[PDB]
Amino acid sequence: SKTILVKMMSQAGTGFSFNTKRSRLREKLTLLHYDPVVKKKVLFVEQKKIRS
Amino acid sequence: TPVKAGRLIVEMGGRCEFKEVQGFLDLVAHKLPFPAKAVSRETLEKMRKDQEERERNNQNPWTFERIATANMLGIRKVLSPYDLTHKGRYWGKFYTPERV
Amino acid sequence: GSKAVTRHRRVMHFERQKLMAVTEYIPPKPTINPRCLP
Amino acid sequence: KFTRSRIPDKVFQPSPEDHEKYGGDPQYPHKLHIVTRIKSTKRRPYW
Amino acid sequence: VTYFSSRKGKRKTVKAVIYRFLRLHSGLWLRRKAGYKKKLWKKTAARKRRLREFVFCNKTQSKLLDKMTTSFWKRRNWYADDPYQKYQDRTNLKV
Amino acid sequence: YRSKPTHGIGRYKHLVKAQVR
Amino acid sequence: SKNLGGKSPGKRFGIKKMEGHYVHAGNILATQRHFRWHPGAHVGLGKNKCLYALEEGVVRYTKEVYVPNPSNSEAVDLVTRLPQGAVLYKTFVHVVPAKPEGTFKLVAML
Amino acid sequence: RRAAPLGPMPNEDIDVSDLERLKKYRSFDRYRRRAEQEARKPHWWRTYREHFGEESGPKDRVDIGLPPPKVSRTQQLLERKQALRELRANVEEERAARLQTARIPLEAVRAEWERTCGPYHKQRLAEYCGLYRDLFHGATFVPRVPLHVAYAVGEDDLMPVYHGNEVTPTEAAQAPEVTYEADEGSLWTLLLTNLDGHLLEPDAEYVHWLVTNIPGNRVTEGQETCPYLPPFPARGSGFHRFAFLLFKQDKRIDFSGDTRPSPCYQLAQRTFHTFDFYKKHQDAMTPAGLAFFQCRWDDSVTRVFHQLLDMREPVFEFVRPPPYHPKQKRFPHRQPLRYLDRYRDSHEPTYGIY
RNA sequence: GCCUAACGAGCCUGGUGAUAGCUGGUUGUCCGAGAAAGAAUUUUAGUUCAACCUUAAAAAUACCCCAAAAACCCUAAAUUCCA
RNA sequence: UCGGAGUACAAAAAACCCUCCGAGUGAUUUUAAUCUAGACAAACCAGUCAAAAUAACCAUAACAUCACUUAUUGAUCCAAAAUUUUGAUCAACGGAACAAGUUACCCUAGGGAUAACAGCGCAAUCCUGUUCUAGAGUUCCUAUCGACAAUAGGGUUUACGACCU
Ligand SMILES: Nc1nc2c(ncn2[C@@H]2O[C@H](COP(=O)(O)O)[C@@H](O)[C@H]2O)c(=O)[nH]1
Ligand SMILES: [Mg+2]
Ligand SMILES: [Mg+2]
Ligand SMILES: [Mg+2]
Ligand SMILES: [Mg+2]
Ligand SMILES: [Mg+2]
Ligand SMILES: [Mg+2]
Ligand SMILES: [Mg+2]
Ligand SMILES: [Mg+2]
Ligand SMILES: [Mg+2]
Ligand SMILES: [Mg+2]
Ligand SMILES: [Mg+2]
Ligand SMILES: [Mg+2]
Ligand SMILES: [Mg+2]
Ligand SMILES: [Mg+2]
Ligand SMILES: [Mg+2]
Ligand SMILES: [Mg+2]
Ligand SMILES: [Mg+2]
Ligand SMILES: [Mg+2]
Ligand SMILES: [Mg+2]
Ligand SMILES: [Mg+2]
Ligand SMILES: [Mg+2]
Ligand SMILES: [Mg+2]
Ligand SMILES: [Mg+2]
Ligand SMILES: [Mg+2]
Ligand SMILES: [Mg+2]
Ligand SMILES: [Mg+2]
Ligand SMILES: [Mg+2]
Ligand SMILES: [Mg+2]
Repeated sequence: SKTILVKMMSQAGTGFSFNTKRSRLREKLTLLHYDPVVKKKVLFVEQKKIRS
Repeated sequence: TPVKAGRLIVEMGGRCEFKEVQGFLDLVAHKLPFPAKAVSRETLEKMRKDQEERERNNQNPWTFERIATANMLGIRKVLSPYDLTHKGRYWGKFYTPERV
Repeated sequence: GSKAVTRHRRVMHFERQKLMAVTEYIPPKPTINPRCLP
Repeated sequence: KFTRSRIPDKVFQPSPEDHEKYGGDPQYPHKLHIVTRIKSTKRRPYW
Repeated sequence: VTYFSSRKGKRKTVKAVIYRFLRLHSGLWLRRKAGYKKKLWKKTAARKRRLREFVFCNKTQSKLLDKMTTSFWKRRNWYADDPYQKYQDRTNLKV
Repeated sequence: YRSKPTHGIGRYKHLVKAQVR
Repeated sequence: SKNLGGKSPGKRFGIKKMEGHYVHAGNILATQRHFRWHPGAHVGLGKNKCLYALEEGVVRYTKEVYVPNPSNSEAVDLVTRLPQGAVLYKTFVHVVPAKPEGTFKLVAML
Repeated sequence: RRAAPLGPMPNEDIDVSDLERLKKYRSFDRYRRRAEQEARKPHWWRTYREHFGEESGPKDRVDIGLPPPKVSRTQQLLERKQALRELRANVEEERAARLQTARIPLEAVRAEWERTCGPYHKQRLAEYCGLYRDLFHGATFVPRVPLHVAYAVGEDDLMPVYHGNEVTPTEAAQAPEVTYEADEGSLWTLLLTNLDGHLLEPDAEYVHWLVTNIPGNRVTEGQETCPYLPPFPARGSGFHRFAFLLFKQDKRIDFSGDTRPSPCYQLAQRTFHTFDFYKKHQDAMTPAGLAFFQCRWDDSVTRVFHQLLDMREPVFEFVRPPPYHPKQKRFPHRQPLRYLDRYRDSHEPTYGIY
């Protein structure tokens, strides 16, 4: 089994991209992270795939 | 199997005397690698209290215990740390009972 | 360099040989022989 | 490993014959040492 | 390091010094931590902060940089809005 | 420590065991 | 040959500060692999089980009783299996405070 | 190397062999009880109690107080037993205990507490707050008699003073009332003192009130020695402790050296040593009553300072020590750029020759 | 194989004072102090650091070090740190 | 290359083509922020902790957890992303951006720092002596031998060492 590296972008309108390992057979990921420019609890979605 | 000095190997019992048992056990004890003897209870206690009376009837004031434990003349540079326990009677695998 | 325990008797340092020689056992020797005492 | 040597306190307990042998006073200890080196520090440890 | 050049006969400098190092006027040399742009997803936040921190150079490295650096870069500089202008001088040094 | 008189004050494994005719 | 990977340097785990040493806030008093010295008063715990002084003062080493966290299942099970005369004893590192918390100074008389 | 222990091991009493026959506790609460019982014993090794300030450990407490009341133990036990049997005899008590709905008269509980164990509890509060340490040092007393202090704010508002309370000087600007039960056969002395708040001397205390030769309960009819003065703490240092002490005296004693004048606003005159004052008249007075309260700064302190004592009011501040820094190195290795900011004197650019 | 007495590729000149971690050599007198290896490295025939050592210069504590203290099944000679 | 245990028995350190286990990642949600005292460790590069101070949420709410938890990993430069990130059995794992065999046709600089011959150390192997009798010898240990074992000596062979050339 292999993992994939996915870039997560903010839904608060501000550009912030952070990378997360996620399992390949799983669906598209959506998490609750912290944005240091909004200082709020921000929903993040999977946007792009970078590294296998 | 490792065997130290003073370890009993074969222990025999019965209703007869020591003499024939010693007579056929000296041939066994001779063929062993370490030096060995055919001993009885009385013979073992005889040589042990003989060692004690020789040790307390030392005539010279200087002994291995007094020199090594007190570190006389810096002898610990030559002696081993095990020699504080061995008291000079043991050197390697060799044990000399005449040492005191 | 030899091991701590060998079979070739492990010939000693000369100061230790002097130590063994000065600390040999000497027996008590009585003044008059008890056999040809009365 | 050759290291320093601990000396037990039983060695420095004097017998009553030692004072008669070496001319010491059993009651009053003496005040000052005369110390004179006999041997060499070569072939002896750095401490 | 070219100690005597063939054109001018002067002592040259190595541009690999300038392209990653900063010299303060106290003799201290400033540099970045190694690997601060490599594999950020794998490292912790404290390790990321530690790699993002600026660091100083010790005696042997500072003397090596001073030996490989010509005397142009050791001059006193007064830039407009320089962030390191406050850090140029040394104070309260009791040695 | 070994040389201290307070050696073995933390000994507990001899009191709990965890490892018919 | 058959055995590989036996080369690894030491992690320098051990005792740093003794009893009687004067430390400040943040000084690592000891680092350890498993729990050998436990933190006591004014001694913090980092996630790599290192013991660091929380207040400025003198380090002490002490033997007291071990009353573990009830959320720690293996520890409370070890408590349950002890006989009635037995109590756990462990060692602890403390920092007695030297400086006071603060002083009162006259700043203005009105 | 092995050394011999100096005394018994903790776990050497129980037998290692035959572990199944030894009874086990299966309760973490049982271990908590056993460990808190074990931690209070004076072990021969180094302990937390030795290092972290047990305040000299065992102390021979000199008792300077009234005799305890002699109550017949067997009669007390039998009347308590009969009251308990008549209490369990009722069925409505069982109903109120079962259905989780029962109330107690806390005023009567407070009254019986004040009669029974209130003296010992107030003694341990005074020991905790250090009333004995800064007044009589190692000497201690049991506050045997009940004592009530109250401050009249207005028409109906009455603010009590119990042990360890907290009263603002706006409530305490006026003279309080003092209530205690006594027959007309004894003489009393009431003394309100401020233990902390002396400006020049750290070992001395202030008198805020003193009345002597009190006939029984009636405080007002007693002869007035020192006038009442409102509480004046500092603005910075808060929570000064003010203690009311009541002494029982046998003879009628008059003071010519302790007499204070009518206005008496001089803090040089208002300088007290309760230790030496009790040393002067140990044979007459025995301390029986005590009630003390904490007191912080408010706006009413300012008028007491300015109008009454003719003061410029001192203002203090809680100043922490400066943070520790090591010796500055000429070449710091692997250190941030802000390392120079720790040793920079002021955040102002200074130019020596330019 | 032979190509003017040496041919796995002639000889001469120039680059050329080719470059060698490899070998050899290194020239007057006297005095002071004086070093045997931890880390990397196409690196173990060498370098670059640290620990030591030399010449100057600032200071103030340095060795030796009684207690007390440094782990949990068993463990020696003994180590650390400190008046 | 990295980690665990013994070697390295009690602070640290500590090597071998020494003896044994592993690692080049999985599972889950608790998706794990910014700043800054003081420290451990270390040649350098790296690595580790971290109180106080801000913001997030119980409205005074910062350790991601488990699998022995320890190892689970790679430096500049350069490429692609573009606003902030990523890229190597660069595994010879402090890493040359990309390079194999053979030379008995060989050459040079050196090395006894390093092998083949001899010499030397040791006696595993080899060869001699003796101690012991179980057993062979129709009886019968020792006429002739003599299993399992012991002890001493020689330096003839093959090694092992790498000390003079
Ligand atoms: N992928 C990669 N290649 C690098 C890196 N640094 C230098 N290079 C070089 O960049 C080149 C990449 O071109 P490629 O060989 O992939 O066509 C190679 O010569 C490689 O050695 C790096 O960090 N990553
Ligand atoms: Mg034999
Ligand atoms: Mg050797
Ligand atoms: Mg290891
Ligand atoms: Mg190593
Ligand atoms: Mg009773
Ligand atoms: Mg020719
Ligand atoms: Mg040349
Ligand atoms: Mg070389
Ligand atoms: Mg000289
Ligand atoms: Mg150097
Ligand atoms: Mg000691
Ligand atoms: Mg010292
Ligand atoms: Mg250090
Ligand atoms: Mg915090
Ligand atoms: Mg390489
Ligand atoms: Mg390498
Ligand atoms: Mg490394
Ligand atoms: Mg041929
Ligand atoms: Mg040649
Ligand atoms: Mg050779
Ligand atoms: Mg060599
Ligand atoms: Mg040689
Ligand atoms: Mg020959
Ligand atoms: Mg040969
Ligand atoms: Mg030869
Ligand atoms: Mg050999
Ligand atoms: Mg031989
Ligand atoms: Mg036969």
